[PDB]
Amino acid sequence: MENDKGQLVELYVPRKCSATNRIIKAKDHASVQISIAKVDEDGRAIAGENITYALSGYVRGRGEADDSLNRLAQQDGLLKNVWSYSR
Amino acid sequence: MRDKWRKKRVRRLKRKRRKVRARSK
Amino acid sequence: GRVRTKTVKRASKVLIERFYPKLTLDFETNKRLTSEIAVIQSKRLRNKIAGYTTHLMKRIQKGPVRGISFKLQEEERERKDQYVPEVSALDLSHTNGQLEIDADTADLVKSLGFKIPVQTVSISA
Amino acid sequence: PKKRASNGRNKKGRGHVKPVRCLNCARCVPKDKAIKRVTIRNMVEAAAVRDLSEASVYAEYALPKLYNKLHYCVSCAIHARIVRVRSRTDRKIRTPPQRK
Amino acid sequence: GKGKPRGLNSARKLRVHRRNNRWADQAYKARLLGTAFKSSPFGGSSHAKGIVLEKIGIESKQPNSAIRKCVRVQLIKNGKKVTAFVPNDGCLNFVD
Amino acid sequence: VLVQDLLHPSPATEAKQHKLKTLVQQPRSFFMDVKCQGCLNITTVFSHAQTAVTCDSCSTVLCTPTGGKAKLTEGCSFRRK
Amino acid sequence: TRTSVLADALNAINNAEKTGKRQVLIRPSSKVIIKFLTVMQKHGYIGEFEYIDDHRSGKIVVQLNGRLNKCGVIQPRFNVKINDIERWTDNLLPARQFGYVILTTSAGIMDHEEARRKHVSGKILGFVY
Amino acid sequence: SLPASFDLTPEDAKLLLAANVHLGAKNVQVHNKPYVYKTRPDGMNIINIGKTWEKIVLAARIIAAVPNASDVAVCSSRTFGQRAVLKFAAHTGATAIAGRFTPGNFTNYITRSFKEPRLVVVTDPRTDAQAIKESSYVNIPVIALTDMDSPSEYVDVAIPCNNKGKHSIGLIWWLLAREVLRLRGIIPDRTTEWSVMPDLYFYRDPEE
Amino acid sequence: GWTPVTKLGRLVKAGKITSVEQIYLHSLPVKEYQIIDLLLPDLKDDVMKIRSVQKQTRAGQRTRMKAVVVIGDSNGHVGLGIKTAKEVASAIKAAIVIAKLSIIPIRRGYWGSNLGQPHSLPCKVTGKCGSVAVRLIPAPRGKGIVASPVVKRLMQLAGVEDVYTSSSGSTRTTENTLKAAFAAIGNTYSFLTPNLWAETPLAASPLEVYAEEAAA
RNA sequence: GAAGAUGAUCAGAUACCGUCGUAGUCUUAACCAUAAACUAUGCCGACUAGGGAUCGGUUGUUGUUCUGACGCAAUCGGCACCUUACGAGAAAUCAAAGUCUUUGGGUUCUGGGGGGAGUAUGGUCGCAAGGCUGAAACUUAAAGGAAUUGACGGAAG
Ligand SMILES: [Mg+2]
Ligand SMILES: [Mg+2]
Ligand SMILES: [Mg+2]
Ligand SMILES: [Mg+2]
Ligand SMILES: [Mg+2]
Ligand SMILES: [Mg+2]
Ligand SMILES: [Mg+2]
Ligand SMILES: [Mg+2]
Ligand SMILES: [Mg+2]
Ligand SMILES: [Mg+2]
Ligand SMILES: [Mg+2]
Ligand SMILES: [Mg+2]
Ligand SMILES: [Mg+2]
Ligand SMILES: [Mg+2]
Ligand SMILES: [Mg+2]
Ligand SMILES: [Mg+2]
Ligand SMILES: [Mg+2]
Ligand SMILES: [Mg+2]
Ligand SMILES: [Mg+2]
Ligand SMILES: [Mg+2]
Ligand SMILES: [Mg+2]
Ligand SMILES: [Mg+2]
Ligand SMILES: [Zn+2]
Ligand SMILES: [Zn+2]
Repeated sequence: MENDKGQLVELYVPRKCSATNRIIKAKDHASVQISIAKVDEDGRAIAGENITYALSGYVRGRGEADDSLNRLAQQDGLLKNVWSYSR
Repeated sequence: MRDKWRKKRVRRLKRKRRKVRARSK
Repeated sequence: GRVRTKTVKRASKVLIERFYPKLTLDFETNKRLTSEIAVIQSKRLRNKIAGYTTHLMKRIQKGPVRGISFKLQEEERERKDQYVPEVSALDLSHTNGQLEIDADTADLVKSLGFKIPVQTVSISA
Repeated sequence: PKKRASNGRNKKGRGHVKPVRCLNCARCVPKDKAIKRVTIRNMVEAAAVRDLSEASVYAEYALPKLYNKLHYCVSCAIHARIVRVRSRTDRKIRTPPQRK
Repeated sequence: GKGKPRGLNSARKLRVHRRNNRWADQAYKARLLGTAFKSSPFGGSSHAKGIVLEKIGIESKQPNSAIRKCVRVQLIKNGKKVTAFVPNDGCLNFVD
Repeated sequence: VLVQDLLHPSPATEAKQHKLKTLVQQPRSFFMDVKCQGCLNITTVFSHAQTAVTCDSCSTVLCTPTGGKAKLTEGCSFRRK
Repeated sequence: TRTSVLADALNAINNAEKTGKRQVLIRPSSKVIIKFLTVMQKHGYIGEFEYIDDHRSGKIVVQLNGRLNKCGVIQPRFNVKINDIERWTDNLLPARQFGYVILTTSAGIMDHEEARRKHVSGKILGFVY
Repeated sequence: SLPASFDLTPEDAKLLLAANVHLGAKNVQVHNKPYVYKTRPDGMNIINIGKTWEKIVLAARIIAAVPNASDVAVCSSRTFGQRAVLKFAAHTGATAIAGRFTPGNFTNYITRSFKEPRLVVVTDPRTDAQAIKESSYVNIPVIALTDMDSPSEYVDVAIPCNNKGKHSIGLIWWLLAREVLRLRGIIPDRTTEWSVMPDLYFYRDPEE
Repeated sequence: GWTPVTKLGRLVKAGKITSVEQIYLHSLPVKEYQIIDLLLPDLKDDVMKIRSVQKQTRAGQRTRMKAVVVIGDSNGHVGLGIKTAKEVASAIKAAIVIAKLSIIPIRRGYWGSNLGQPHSLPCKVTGKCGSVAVRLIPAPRGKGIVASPVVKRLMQLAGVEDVYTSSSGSTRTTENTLKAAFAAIGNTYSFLTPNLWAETPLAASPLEVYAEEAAA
């Protein structure tokens, strides 16, 4: 959100759920941010270098967080043949 | 009083009214 | 009845959590020690505290007590529970040398890129 | 307010259920609503099963049982302590009491 | 569907239903029945003159305890008899 | 399940569905070629036949109607077309 | 019975979006449903949608992207003059800067901004934001 | 993506199959359906241990992404997992919560053992409901060892395994510990045999 | 002398976290009011209502005092606190504390053209508590806060200049009215608008980048 | 077994309790048209969540007994139930009482503070008892719903 002169009058551009695209509210304490380490070719975790996902408290409350991470990680290559698109 | 008996009392009083009016028709 | 109160129960377990190495199983020694360790206003409370500290020490020497940690219980337990047998009991040496998995699981093993010897067991019940 | 989701009876998918008489007071109570207990008691009390077996002319004679199904209205059952007042959350429990 | 018609051609049903149901509103009912014209002692007027018949003390309702000093007045316009309160400390002595 | 391929359901779950509840409804019935034991003459019979069908050659009942699939008489072999 | 297939379609889309699903199945399809979906897709409120031919009214599978707050029909389809569009957008839309009232005009089914661009009006059909 | 060295090795597959990890409960909830390979005719559900392995590696990579190892809290109210979580904490530097979980440990900031973990790992979602419930109050992600009947509410990473097995719990915890140390570099590579044996991490009765 | 007991408190006592928007971006729970005092120094509170509630006992009623406090900076942040205590002064002091702990950001937007600073809400919002439903509608630059004095005070402390309001239900229940209006004003950062459709990268949490400063 | 007759209890009980008892209870021809006629929840259509039972039909299949029964799977329809609360609600609670200020799938009926009063009057139906339709004057600041704490109970523990 910006004014006529172009300044970003918006404070706090919020985060969005990786699964449902909902805005993660300031007091949504059931929402989490999963951080998964990147692994180099030696099998070592690269320090301070992560794949990050955010889940709203709605998804976590419904129990869909596990299946959503399975899908998101499989699409990002973090997993192989664990999540299936067709049920 | 109980609603059922209140209804019965009013029914008997309507009955009396009708009988009283029938004298003069 | 002779039920000790919380002012003696918690004061005794603070003594155990704080001076276990210096404590003992003797009431007379515990009585003298708590008179130099704690400021007890009355002799009767001192004796009650030392008698329950002695009872707790006598119970600790017979095994672990619930709720009292004195900076040596876990130090002794960390290396007390390190037992591991030479044979793994999960290593496939107790059997003939191959898994006793069910034939249905054997299909899962074949589905994965694995060649694992199997003696299929069909309970079928 | 509504005290029970079952309205204190066991009528669902039904219009009318014919009544039964309370064993104790002969009150008409719907068959689904009545408190029903099946009792199978020995016909001879255990004190007398001995002297009656000694007085028996039959070797290995089995004493017959007494079979009965009792129907109580809510008042009969509560008064006779067949059922008792339970807490609001304990009312929902409908498994037989774990005594036997 | 909220229990009222929504069709584009159901204006008659909506208008008639509202017309039937405004009779449950006593302000509308009293306005159209003309109860003030027929039943009100003043006949719908704000004020009305009359002749004082007698000075009467009326006991107040509980929990209050007092004698509210009113008068019986016969209205000139229609001859009806009403009770009228005389406000303030001692204004009954002004009314004969 | 929030993300799911509705256009390509798994054929296993697709086969358990009611005949009207698939993406495109399709009958589960079929037509059969019935060989009576006496002779060999193709007779097309509906799987869920409501008629006691008799073959043209010999007046022998091939199937007896039931609630669902028709029941073939003894000595009658069917082959799905 | 089934009196409005557009209302059924939009209700199904709303329930799937509220539950976080990324796809929804609509049955039956129609031209009005497809053109309403085309307006929503053109403005980015839905993703790709798919028409399934079953030699009947048809079926649709819609991909949802989580941007849709609410879509709905307006029953009945009131006649809307150009001067009434302001009243409808005031009542239905959350703000003056986004959201669309969908109309069916003789120039076609379109949002109220396009209707203002070509200076046409018809019957109100629904909304989306 | 991932090097092929991270694939399920035959040795680990032998451990997993010999430990009855693949035996899942009779009744499976709808959310655990992807983890079931096939139902055994007695009624037990066979767990796709390839998926179990991959979830183990993903979970260990999330654990390895936490900077302070003590910020990882490993929980077990079951007695079968208490030794496993205690040894996991010893090897990895995590903070173990064995036995009873005191309600308010995450929300009540004046309690004795008030912790603020960045990640909570659970032996069983059913018996550790309190830890999951409070983590959902203070934005704590949850990794849980889930059986086919385990609830999935407020569980982010589910490791499909047998939660009710004496050897299953210890093996899964041992596998996580090995992978966390491999990723951290404590174990030099993915081929060196680890000193610790899966018998350690197995619950021992007071008899011994 | 404040000694923080939380990771967030330690990171705020040090200069690691300097604005409440970093707190809100990661939904960090706030449990120490000194965090809010440090990051939002210029806060104004208002005791909207004081009520006496009674618990009947064997001897007689047991009366306690219930205070409702609205806190805000008139620049996009507002909180609401309700606390019961034996005394009015203590009830007010604790309600101020939890009003600080509940401070949330609000989204100001434009009615019509985006000329100048935002003056109104970006969309229609509604909140409900009990039977009371409070609806806030964006209003042009002339109209002030068209609301009852209770909701108007919350809007002023939140920094909204121009807004229409409508309430339904038992609005005389002041606590429910304030809770419903507070929920509505907080829904501005929950309503997805097209200018927020762009995907933003998930930054690392400050508790992650400053893990050692929040250790102990 | 209404009414009634009678013996108890009681200060009085033509009440409760006991013994009899007439209409009635049953049936045939007609009337009556009302019930807490209740799920106090209109009907039709769509969608939204997990689970195990169960009745009817159909379709695939057993370490089972003797074709049928049973067992294991699917499904359509029902009668329900358990869990959760996404959601609703004032709450009790509700898989509908949800998809309702982010307010519009179709449609019928009903309500508008408490009484007066389902009364009066007119009409109409009925053999009658009565049914249906149905006011006003006047009067009144609450009546009422759900829940909380306590107090009490000839309620339980
Ligand atoms: Mg009652
Ligand atoms: Mg009935
Ligand atoms: Mg129309
Ligand atoms: Mg068309
Ligand atoms: Mg038109
Ligand atoms: Mg009002
Ligand atoms: Mg007498
Ligand atoms: Mg008799
Ligand atoms: Mg007769
Ligand atoms: Mg009748
Ligand atoms: Mg009626
Ligand atoms: Mg009923
Ligand atoms: Mg009714
Ligand atoms: Mg009807
Ligand atoms: Mg329906
Ligand atoms: Mg619908
Ligand atoms: Mg069946
Ligand atoms: Mg079929
Ligand atoms: Mg329920
Ligand atoms: Mg129900
Ligand atoms: Mg009224
Ligand atoms: Mg009440
Ligand atoms: Zn009775
Ligand atoms: Zn033939």
